[PDB]
Amino acid sequence: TINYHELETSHGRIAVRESEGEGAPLLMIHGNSSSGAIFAPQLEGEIGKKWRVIAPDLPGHGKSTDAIDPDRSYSMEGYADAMTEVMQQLGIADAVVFGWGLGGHIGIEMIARYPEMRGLMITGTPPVAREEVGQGFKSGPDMALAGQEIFSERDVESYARSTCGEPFEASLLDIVARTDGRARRIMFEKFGSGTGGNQRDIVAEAQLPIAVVNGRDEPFVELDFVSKVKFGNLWEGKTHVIDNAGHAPFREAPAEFDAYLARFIRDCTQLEHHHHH
Ligand SMILES: CCCCCC(=O)N[C@H]1CCOC1=O
Repeated sequence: TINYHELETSHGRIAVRESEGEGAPLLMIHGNSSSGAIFAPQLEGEIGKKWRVIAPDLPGHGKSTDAIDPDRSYSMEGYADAMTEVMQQLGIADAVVFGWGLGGHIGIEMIARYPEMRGLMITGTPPVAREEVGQGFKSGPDMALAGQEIFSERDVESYARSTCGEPFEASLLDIVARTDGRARRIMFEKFGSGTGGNQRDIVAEAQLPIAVVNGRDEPFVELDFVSKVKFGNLWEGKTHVIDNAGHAPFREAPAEFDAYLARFIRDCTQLEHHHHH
């Protein structure tokens, strides 16, 4: 019952999946070398049955084309531009946004570009200034692949297994193998070059509700660091941790993840929130 269609955008042709839900819209943004197909549990499950879930593929990812201009598109801020253009074409100005990994960093960059965003949930994403990368992320061989252009077959498998967690499915290899490797290299370099907004300052100053939900056994993100990040309006007043999940709780522990996501959507769309400045 998923509505699949493609949009011609200034970045290239962007693939979009939409759930059947009549309720408030939720944009879900996938991570590095993934695709919106990863959000099957939300798209096809109870979240997507109630709310209008939109899960696009970033340029260079999934069923989208490679970027027309990699130098423009393949960066946290460039992806944020692309997603903002997608939402404009879909006529949706006030989505709640969920971002996974790279997708969470993209969501942070979207705050300035998508002013009627009703909330942002980030999973697998430490808001960090460029000089804080070592504090926010755990060092390791799979983390090292995040910025590597060319993946071998073994790289594809290792990266898919670590980023997606249990259960591994063969379809994941196809998603990761497709990714335009230039996107990994350029996005990583540009983060290091400080090309976009300072994410630490952005989340500290943002007035919209920001929710933080992670798997307890995160292999990429330093949860203690994340629990100390200053947020302007931290949803439910703390960062949340789900047992028996790692980098991808939305698929590893869907029931528990969906409880948080559903409640966040309810809060962001049913309660008053004020911008005092
Ligand atoms: C340069 C900092 C890391 C960039 C963000 C990133 O690539 N995060 C990956 C890690 C696992 O899944 C992702 O999307």
